[PDB]
Amino acid sequence: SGFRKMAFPSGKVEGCMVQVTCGTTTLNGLWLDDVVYCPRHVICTSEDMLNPNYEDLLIRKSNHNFLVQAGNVQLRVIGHSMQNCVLKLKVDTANPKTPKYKFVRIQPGQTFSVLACYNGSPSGVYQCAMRPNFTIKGSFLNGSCGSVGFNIDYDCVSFCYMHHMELPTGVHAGTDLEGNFYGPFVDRQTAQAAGTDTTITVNVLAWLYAAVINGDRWFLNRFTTTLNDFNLVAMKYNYEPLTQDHVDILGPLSAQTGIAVLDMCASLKELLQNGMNGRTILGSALLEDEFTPFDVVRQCSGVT
Amino acid sequence: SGFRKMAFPSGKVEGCMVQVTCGTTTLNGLWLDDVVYCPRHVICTSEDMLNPNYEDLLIRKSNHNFLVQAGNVQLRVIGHSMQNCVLKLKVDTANPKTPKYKFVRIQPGQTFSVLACYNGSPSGVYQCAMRPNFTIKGSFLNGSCGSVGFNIDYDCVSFCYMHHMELPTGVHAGTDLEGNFYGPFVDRQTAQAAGTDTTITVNVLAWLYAAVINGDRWFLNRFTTTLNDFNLVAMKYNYEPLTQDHVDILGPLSAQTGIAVLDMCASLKELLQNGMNGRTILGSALLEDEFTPFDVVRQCSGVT
Ligand SMILES: C#CCCCNC(=O)C[C@H](Cc1ccc(F)cc1)NC(=O)[C@@H](Cc1ccc(Cl)cc1Cl)NC(=O)[C@H](N)Cc1ccccc1C#N
Ligand SMILES: C#CCCCNC(=O)C[C@H](Cc1ccc(F)cc1)NC(=O)[C@@H](Cc1ccc(Cl)cc1Cl)NC(=O)[C@H](N)Cc1ccccc1C#N
Repeated sequence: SGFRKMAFPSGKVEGCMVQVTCGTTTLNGLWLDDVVYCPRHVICTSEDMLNPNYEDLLIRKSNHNFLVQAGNVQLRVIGHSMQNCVLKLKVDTANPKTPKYKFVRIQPGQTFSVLACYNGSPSGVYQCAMRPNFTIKGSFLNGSCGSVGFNIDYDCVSFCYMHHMELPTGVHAGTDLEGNFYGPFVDRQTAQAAGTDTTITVNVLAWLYAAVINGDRWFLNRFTTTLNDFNLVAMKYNYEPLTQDHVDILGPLSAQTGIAVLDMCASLKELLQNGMNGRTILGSALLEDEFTPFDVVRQCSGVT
Repeated sequence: SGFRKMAFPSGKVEGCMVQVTCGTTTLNGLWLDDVVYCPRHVICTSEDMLNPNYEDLLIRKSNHNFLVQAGNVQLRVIGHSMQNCVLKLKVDTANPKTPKYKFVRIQPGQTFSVLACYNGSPSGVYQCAMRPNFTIKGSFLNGSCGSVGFNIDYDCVSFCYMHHMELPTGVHAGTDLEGNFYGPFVDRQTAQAAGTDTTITVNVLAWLYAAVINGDRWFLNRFTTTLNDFNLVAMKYNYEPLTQDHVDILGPLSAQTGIAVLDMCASLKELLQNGMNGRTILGSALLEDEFTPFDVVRQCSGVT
């Protein structure tokens, strides 16, 4: 029993973190086989960051302008290329700690673990969701750029995020591992705004199912609702519309608890309309939306 | 910027997790140099668990009654001993992945990371505090026994917890790595109750300092209070008394924000008396008490 924000074990990713230096700028890189992946703004100065032309800045660099450190051992760069917003540095040594891995680009509402690093050295691990507005509410200080997000599936590491920048609101924006930003953002030091966020409805429902699995039932009721009437309420409270694909994803948890999805929607609706009234759910005084249906199944038991 | 429940990177501990089997009972073990550490109730049957005599049960066992698996490779047990509530199994192979490490017994209110494992295989990582009543609010399923809690300091792994059991309330109890339980608990399948818990005052204050560091100020006020008048309020709301050692621990955060400790106590008092009134602090609708002063400094920047 119990329910915690749980990250994947980070060891397979720890053995891939390196430090990349170009001029005075240092950030983190990801070392897989013989290629090091990092944000391309490592090739920028403070002046270049205002409005950079990266093709221009990179053509002015050679392999020896880049310093790669793995532990204390320095790696030799034998080639370099740019792919979207990530820099690829070919090195002379294949990383012997390279896990089985894939690059995947995730959908808003999916979760992943972040291994926050500074100067190539892992400092901590936490759980994140990709918000509907394509930012993440991370914990990142200067020098965290190049930290990656990932999921693990049977010793295959699926990398899905690389950290690039913090926006004026304090939230964070980055790319997939092929350098494509999540959301409309671009890698220049201009003030960019995220669109207004919404609550990840399917995740709030998964977490309500987690609460039932752990014996929390005070919020349930006998009422049920329709998909359409619930979505009217969702709109009113800035919740993502609930799709039928989302109803179907919640199937396993619905069956394991006996509570039909649209039955749980009536409880959420009532929770949205009446608040918690001082009570808590799984130790929280607000509705949590950074657990997917998959996260709940993985962490919870197969029996209530 | 940002503030997350952050665990230590788990890789150094991942390379130490093994599976220990005795009869039909399997749980997790910790493999350091040539010794495997695990809960002693691995030598129990379902019948033995009601009221075991462990010296009796262990004298009836030989080395070959214990199966140790590291990955798929089986380890050979060449000796065994009991120390308090942990079993020590000597094996023929020193763990080549043994980190620099120490065993430490922590105080209530301190935090640590848990690497939850099943059948010797790590499944996830999360942050925990030792509650004042010497339980932890973990996330543990059957088979998690032997999972360990740890802190990391400059590549030294300080192990401080081994998981043994879940109590009727759903919270969890375990030992230090020398087998001494935290709290009054014993390792038999009787219904034991934890004492009533209290809120970790010094940690709530550290977290309020975290909020200021991240630009959250709506809860501050101009009032200050005395240590004695605050402790009257603490008692009323089931908060640990605040000691002078605790005031002094909060020194660095006080200086970095300019807010004196007893100044922050007046804000906490007002928060305790008036509630949040719908607002949140670092994304939470209640006062968080599982971040130590040290956790806040480690995760936050040196400048507000
Ligand atoms: C609550 C709350 C808000 C608190 C105040 N928040 C900030 O002051 C962060 C601040 C906000 C901001 C945004 C646009 C601006 F015009 C001016 C300022 N963001 C940065 O200064 C950007 C500027 C930048 C560099 C490079 C590129 Cl490609 C894009 C961008 Cl936007 N620096 C970084 O993101 C570092 N790579 C990494 C870094 C540095 C410093 C602090 C954190 C990080 C991280 N992580
Ligand atoms: C909300 C809420 C509460 C929900 C209901 N909670 C439970 O049903 C857990 C249940 C509560 C309980 C306590 C005392 C009893 F008399 C009877 C039952 N606890 C267990 O069944 C103990 C019994 C036990 C075994 C060995 C020793 Cl040494 C001591 C103890 Cl007490 N089993 C374990 O702790 C496994 N080692 C590991 C394990 C098994 C199953 C589930 C979780 C775990 C873990 N982690």
